[PDB]
Amino acid sequence: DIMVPSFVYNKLPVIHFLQEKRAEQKLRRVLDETYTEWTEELDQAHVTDAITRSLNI
Amino acid sequence: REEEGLPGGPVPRINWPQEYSSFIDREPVVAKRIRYDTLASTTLERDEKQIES
Repeated sequence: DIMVPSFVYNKLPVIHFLQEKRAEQKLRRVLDETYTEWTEELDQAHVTDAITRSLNI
Repeated sequence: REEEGLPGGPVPRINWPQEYSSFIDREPVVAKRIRYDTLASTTLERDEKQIES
């Protein structure tokens, strides 16, 4: 009735703060893993050059 | 270019009367005329619907 409730009450703030920090850490890790991917595709100039070779020009 | 009927293929800025006169033996320059003329008589375009597909 008295002791355990008082100690739980004393615990509450630190746990709340630590859990808030943990959530912010999760969000930060989520953000840090985002990178914009740039893909390289075969230049069409080579395709045009090959077309010329097929044209036998 | 297709509303004036102008030839699709690209055309270099050349004066063959000068090229004929500039060179020594005809065969090299003679061959040059064939390539560019052949190039100018073709349309270098593709069906982008299939390419996109």
